Amino acid sequence: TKPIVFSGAQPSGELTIGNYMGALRQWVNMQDDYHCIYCIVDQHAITVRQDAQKLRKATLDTLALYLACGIDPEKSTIFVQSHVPEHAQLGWALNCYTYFGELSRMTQFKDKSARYAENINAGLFDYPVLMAADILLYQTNLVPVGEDQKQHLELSRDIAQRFNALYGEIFKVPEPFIPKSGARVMSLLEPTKKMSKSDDNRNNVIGLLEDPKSVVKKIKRAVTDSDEPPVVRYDVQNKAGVSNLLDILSAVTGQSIPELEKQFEGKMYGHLKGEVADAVSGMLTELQERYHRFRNDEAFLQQVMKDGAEKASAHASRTLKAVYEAIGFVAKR
Amino acid sequence: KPIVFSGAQPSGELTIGNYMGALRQWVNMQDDYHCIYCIVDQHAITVRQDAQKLRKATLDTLALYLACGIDPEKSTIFVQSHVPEHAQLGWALNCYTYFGELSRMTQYAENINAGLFDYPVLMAADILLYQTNLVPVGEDQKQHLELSRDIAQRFNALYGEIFKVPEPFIPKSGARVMSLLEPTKKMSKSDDNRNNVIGLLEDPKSVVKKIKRAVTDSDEPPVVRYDVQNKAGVSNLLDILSAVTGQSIPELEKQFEGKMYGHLKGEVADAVSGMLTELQERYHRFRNDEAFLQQVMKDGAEKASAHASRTLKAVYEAIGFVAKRHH
Ligand SMILES: Nc1ncnc2c1ncn2[C@@H]1O[C@H](COP(=O)(O)OC(=O)[C@@H](N)Cc2c[nH]c3ccccc23)[C@@H](O)[C@H]1O
Ligand SMILES: CC(=O)c1ccc2c(c1)CCO2
Repeated sequence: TKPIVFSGAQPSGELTIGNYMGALRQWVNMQDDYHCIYCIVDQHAITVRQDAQKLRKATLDTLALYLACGIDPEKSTIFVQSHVPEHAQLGWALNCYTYFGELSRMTQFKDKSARYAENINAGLFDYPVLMAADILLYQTNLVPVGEDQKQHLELSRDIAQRFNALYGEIFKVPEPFIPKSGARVMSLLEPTKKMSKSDDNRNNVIGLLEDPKSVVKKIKRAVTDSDEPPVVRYDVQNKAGVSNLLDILSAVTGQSIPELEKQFEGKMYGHLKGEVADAVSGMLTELQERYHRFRNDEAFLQQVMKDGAEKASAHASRTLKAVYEAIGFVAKR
Repeated sequence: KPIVFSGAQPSGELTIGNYMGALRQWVNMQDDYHCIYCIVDQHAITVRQDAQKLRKATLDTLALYLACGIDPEKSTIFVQSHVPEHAQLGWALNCYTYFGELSRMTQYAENINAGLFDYPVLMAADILLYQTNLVPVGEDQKQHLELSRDIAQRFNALYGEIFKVPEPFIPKSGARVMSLLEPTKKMSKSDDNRNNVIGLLEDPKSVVKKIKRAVTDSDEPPVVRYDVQNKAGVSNLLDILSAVTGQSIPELEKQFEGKMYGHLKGEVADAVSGMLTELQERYHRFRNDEAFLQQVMKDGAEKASAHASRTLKAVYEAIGFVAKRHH
C-alpha cells in the first residue's frame, strides 16, 4: 500500500493564492504518488464564530474549489470533518496526552486571541489537539501545509511519539511537506504579514474566487521599495514586497528565482507587476471556470461527500478501535 | 417524566455511605424519572492509569450499579465511550465556552494535561445531550453544573431552544454516614485512609474488624445516646444502624439502654454485613456473566444513542454544518 497523505482547509473566510501555493498546489501534485486524503475542516472553522448560512455555503464552496484545483475524487478521498465522528472521539482522547503548556505557547492561539478578544474560546485553545487527531486517524505519513502550520504539525509528532512510547505502534509519526516556493505568501500592502483568508482589508489579498480584473488592480498597487534604481531581486529583509511578487510569479509559472531575476535584468517594477498580473489573471480565470461547473452541480457535490466520508470512516474507525483498546476502554459491541 | 443524568466514575470502590445515601435513594425513583447512568470512561483518562485496570473497573462499576438495583429495563445505563455523540458535542461546546471560564474553575499549570483543563466542557456535553432536566451533584461539581447551564443558555440565546437548561436535584438522601476513625468527616469513597470506610464488597470479618476500631467516647458509664457534638462516634454508629434496619434513633436508644459500646458495635457489624450479603451475591453473579453485561452495554448504548443523535443533529443544524450523507 502507498504512503498516506492528509491535509485540510477551513470553510471560513475566502481561500487565497497563499492557501493555494502553500497547500492546495501540493495536494493536487501528490495524488498519484501517494494515497491522498483531503478534509474540509468545518469543526476547526467554528473556533472563530461563523454565521450558520455562511458556514454551510463556505463548506460547499471549499469542496468545489478543491475539485476546481484538480483534486480528483477517483484518486483522492475528499470529506467533511464533521461527517466522521472519530475526529472528535480521538481529539478528546489525545487531549489527555497533550500538556496545557504546549497549547498556551502556540502562535496561532495568541494571534487569533488578539484578533477575537471577545471570543477567546476553549476550541481556539484546543485547536492543535483536534488537528493532531485529524492527522493521526489516517496513519498519515506526510502532511502538506504552509509554513504557518509547522508548529501545530510538530505537536502532532510529539503526541504520536508520546502515545506510541506507552502503548506500541498505534500511530505513524507524520512528517511536514512544506514547499520551497509559496510556503508563506505575504500581504500586498503589508508584506511583513502573511496573506490572510479573512483580512479586514481586501486589498491585501488575492482571493481564488475574486474577479480577475480586481486582482490585477490590487497587484498593480502592491507595495515595493524605495530602491534607486529599482531592481528586481529576491531579498525578504530589504525588499519584502518585490520578493513576495517574485515568489507568487515563480509559484504560478514554475520559473526559478534566478531565472526570473535574469528575465528582469534592466527592468523595473512595472515589468514585474505586469507579469505577476498576467500569470495570476490567467490562473484565476481558468480555475473559476472549472469552479462554477462543480459548484452548481449539487448532485455531484453530494456524491463526493458521501463517498469520501465512507472511505474516511473505514480508515478512521480502524485507528480509533486500536487507540481505545490500547488506553483500556471496554470495546463497543 | 423528567430526565435525570448521573455520571459514574469507573474508579471508586463504592462505600455504604454511597449506597445508603444517593444510590438507594435513586434505585427507588426509577419509575418517577427517566434516569440515565453514564459510566464515564472518557473522563477517567484525564488521570494517567493502567489500561487493563480501567477496562476491569468499567465492568466492576457496571456490575455494582446493577447489583445495587439499577434496572436496565427502567433506566438507561451505558459506557460513555460507546456513544460518539459525547465527544462530538463536547468539541462543538468547546467553541462556545470561554477560555476564562475554564481557567476560573476552582480545581505549575504548564504540566497538567489538557483533558484535566477541558473536562468540564465534556461534562456539559454529557448532560445537554439527553435534554436533561435534573442533575444530582455533590458540592465539588456545583461549579461544573453552573458552567453547563451557562453554556446551554448562551447557545439557546444564539440558536433557539436547542437545549434544556438543567437544574440541580436539591433534596438529599437523609442517611448520615460518617468516617469510622473521624466521625466529624463524611464517609467518602475518595478518602485516603480506608479504615474510615466500609466498601460494598467487604466480607464479614473485615466489617467486624473496622467497626471494632470505630471511635466512640470516654463517657462513664458508657451510654448509647445520640449526640453529634459530644458523642460523634456513637452517634455515627447509631445513624449507620438506623440506615440499615429502618429503626428510629429513639427506638435504638431504648434498645441499647444499659448496654456498652461493644454491643452497639456487634449489632452494627451484623446489620451492615447482612445488608452487604444480598448485594455481594448479586454483584459476583452479574460481574461474571459476560453475556449479560455485554447485552446491558449494547442495549444501553442503543437507547442513549437514539436520544443523543437527535440533540446532536439539532446542534449541527443550528451551527450550520452540512448534514452527513449516509450510505
Ligand atoms: N499566506 C499563506 N501562504 C502559504 N500558505 C498558507 C497561507 N495562509 C494559509 N496557508 C496554508 O493554507 C492551508 C489552509 O489554511 P487554513 O487556515 O484553511 O487551515 C489551517 O490552517 C489548518 N490548521 C487546517 C487543518 C486542520 N486539520 C488539519 C490537519 C492537517 C493539515 C491541516 C489541517 C494550510 O496548510 C496553511 O498553512
Ligand atoms: C469532549 C470535548 O470537550 C472535546 C472533544 C473533542 C476534542 C476536544 C475536546 C479537544 C480536541 O478534540
